[PDB]
Amino acid sequence: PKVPDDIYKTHLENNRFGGSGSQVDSARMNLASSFVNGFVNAAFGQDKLLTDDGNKWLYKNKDHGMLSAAASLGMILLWDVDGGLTQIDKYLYSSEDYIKSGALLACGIVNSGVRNECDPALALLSDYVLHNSNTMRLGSIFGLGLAYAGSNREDVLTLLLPVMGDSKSSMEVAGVTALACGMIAVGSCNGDVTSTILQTIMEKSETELKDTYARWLPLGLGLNHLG
Amino acid sequence: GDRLRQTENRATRCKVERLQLLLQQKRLRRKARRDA
Repeated sequence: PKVPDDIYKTHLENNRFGGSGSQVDSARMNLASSFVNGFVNAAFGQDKLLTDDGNKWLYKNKDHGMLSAAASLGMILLWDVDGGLTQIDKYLYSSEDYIKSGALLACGIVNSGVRNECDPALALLSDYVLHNSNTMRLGSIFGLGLAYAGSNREDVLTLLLPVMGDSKSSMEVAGVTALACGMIAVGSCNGDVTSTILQTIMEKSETELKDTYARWLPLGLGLNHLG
Repeated sequence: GDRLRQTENRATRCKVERLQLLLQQKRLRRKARRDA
């Protein structure tokens, strides 16, 4: 395994400010480190940061950084559905909604790109699709979308579609559900998906559409109709 | 709140255990087929 420091190679650079240097956002830099570790160790299954003691590294981050860092574990365990759960279970039951959402997304990522008859992604992420916590909704929706991208699974699509129209769904959750549906139905021209997205777009007001998160609905339609 | 979270945790535990069992069965079946 390669830790982020190996990639960074700070000692080579001229350490002009090795002492009281610029005070950068430590939480943001920890998030960057988590992303870098995930990318560098992707698909290998071993990692020198989360595997040895993952709770310390996770709690080193702040707020959503915990969600991203937790998902990094699934990124690392990519294509290892069998081994993904036995490692992500520890974080699947956590006192932090961010960590639990990250574990959901990690399971989705782990299942992404491979297909089993056990449908682990559905089995695990169908529970939190409509949960009252928007963060967990986001994690589960994105995990399911990544796990079943390009599959055109009617069961998953019918599970996901009501989320867009559900009342207690922020614009973020609506856009993420549109993205997930587009990924699941890419190159399918699904009547259900297109009708749902069009209805959702029409239902909202000008002030709500001024939000940037709303840009993910036209993206969902385009992904559905790609090519 | 807390009760709902505990119930969700129990449900996820049960689902994970069932999943690991099914995956172990699938792995051993694949190994048996490959040996055959």
